[PDB]
Amino acid sequence: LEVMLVESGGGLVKPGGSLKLSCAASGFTFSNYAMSWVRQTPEKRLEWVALISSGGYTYYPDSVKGRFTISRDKARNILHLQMSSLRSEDTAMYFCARGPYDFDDGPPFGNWGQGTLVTVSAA
Amino acid sequence: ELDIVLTQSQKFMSTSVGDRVSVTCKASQNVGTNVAWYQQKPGQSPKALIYSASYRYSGVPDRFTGSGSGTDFTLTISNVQSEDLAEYFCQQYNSYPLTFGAGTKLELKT
Amino acid sequence: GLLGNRWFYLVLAVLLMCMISGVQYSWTLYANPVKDNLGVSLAAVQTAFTLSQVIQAGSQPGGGYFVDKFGPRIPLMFGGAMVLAGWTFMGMVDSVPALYALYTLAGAGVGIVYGIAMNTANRWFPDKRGLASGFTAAGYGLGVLPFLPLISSVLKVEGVGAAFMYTGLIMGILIILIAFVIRFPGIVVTDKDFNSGEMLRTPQFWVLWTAFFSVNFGGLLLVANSVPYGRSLGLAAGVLTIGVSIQNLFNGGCRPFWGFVSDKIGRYKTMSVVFGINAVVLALFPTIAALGDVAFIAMLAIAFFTWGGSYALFPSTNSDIFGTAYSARNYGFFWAAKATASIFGGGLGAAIATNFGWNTAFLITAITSFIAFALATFVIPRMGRPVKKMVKL
Repeated sequence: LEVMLVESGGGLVKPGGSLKLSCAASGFTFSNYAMSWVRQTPEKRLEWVALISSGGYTYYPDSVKGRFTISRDKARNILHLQMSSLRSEDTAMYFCARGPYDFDDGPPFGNWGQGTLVTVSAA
Repeated sequence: ELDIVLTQSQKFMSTSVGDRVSVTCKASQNVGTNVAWYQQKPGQSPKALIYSASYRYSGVPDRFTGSGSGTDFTLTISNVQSEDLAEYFCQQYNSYPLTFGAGTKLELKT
Repeated sequence: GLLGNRWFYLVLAVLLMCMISGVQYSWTLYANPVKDNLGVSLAAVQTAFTLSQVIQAGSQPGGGYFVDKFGPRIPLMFGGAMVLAGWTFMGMVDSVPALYALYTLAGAGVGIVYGIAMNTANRWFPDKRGLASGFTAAGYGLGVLPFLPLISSVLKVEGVGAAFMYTGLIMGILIILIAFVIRFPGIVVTDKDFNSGEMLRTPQFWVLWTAFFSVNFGGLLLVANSVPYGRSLGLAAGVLTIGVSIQNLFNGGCRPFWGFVSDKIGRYKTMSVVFGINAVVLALFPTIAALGDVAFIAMLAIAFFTWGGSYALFPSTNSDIFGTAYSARNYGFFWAAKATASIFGGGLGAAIATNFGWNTAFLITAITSFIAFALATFVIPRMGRPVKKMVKL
């Protein structure tokens, strides 16, 4: 019944590198729902990063398009966010949220997970 | 510019328990009624409050209401409680890219 | 605006259609608030709507009988009073069976008034039956669109009972006031004028009936699955609102156009062309709509344009084939097809989509449209004129 979203894969990584964030989903199928990755800046500013739809079509904003790739595994209900060419701006905490139901009207981020932190700096 | 920008005038707002507050969201472009309101408590991820700029979910208290259209939106918290103090953002999903507001933090008057 | 001018009565029929469109096309707004006072969503309010749609299959034939016999005045008065007494108190009932009864009363009144408006349009324009039928069907399609936000505001602020009360009173009063005015051009039974029972003996009636039923069946799933498929693609919400508006606008506006086209060429050729294009468009809809927002909106517009024309093609065909004198009863028997289609359309579109894929669902809709196309092209033209068997004194 209850919807569960578990973010993982966050780390402390040097810029210009790769990383893979995983979102374990429970209580719903990836088919009839859309999923999104949204990160929050350490200055508490939110930037929508990626959104994969019911059919598998992906949308990215021009600021972070091309570098990041959002995908999913329907068999294991895992939302994957592949990160590459990390920049100083990419330091943020990423959350995975489920969008509207295919036959229902709603916002692109209905329920949010705990969130995982990705930091790429001089540290 | 092509990207739409939502501006919340009040970066910081001070209130008291039991009063009426309104967080305003002004859009650079017309987004109709495809606007949502989220509440981020300091230690947790954002929780969905308002969808379609007028509709709240089941389990969202009757204190929060949403109104407006076009470029002007308002989230009204009537009979504000202690737990209500948190950060509120407005997000438009009328067209890509999806954008968020600056953020309004609600704290008690010093 | 004098009495005797054909266009005055055409305008009055369009007004009646716009006044009775509220029962069918305002239901989405009232569904959730009415449910909130009552039990399960999917059961109570949706079964009430289904009963209101099904009752038309018996409502419109009897109203058409009384119209063909005693003119349209008294039957239109009765239908308006029924819509009034049903729709006004749907917000003040405390039991689910009372909601069922009142919604059935309102739906029966709506069916009667729809039949009356269609018969008035067909009688006052025997030379432009397609065009008048299309204008009336468009009025029934586009009736509530201007005041949908207003009634939404009334529901949000003043409540559900107040909104039901206002809408029911307005509809009933306006229909009854129109009932005082409308009249027919003038019973004389002719060789080509068929009785309803006599019509129920010809194979042409049943071929047209199966074509109309298949069209309505496919249309239910087309409307149910079109916009949610656009949401499943990931399109923006504004694109989806534009798509909804385009669906409504084209489903309305295609009807007078297709009526005029049928007038210029013929009923069967126009039916074949329209249904074939609709079948092809529905078969190609999932693939083409993926191309983006523009392709999605274009496919929606073309599909609904090619689907909506039946509600204008079939009434004129009925008037041409089974006689004008008894036409009101016969078109109610044709309306029984759309009433029957609503029995299954409750959750069938979503069920088929989520079970066997969007592509197969739209393929099934295209197969329904193709059944209609094949009946229009290969089956019905070869039969010729109806035979009028088993006539009784």
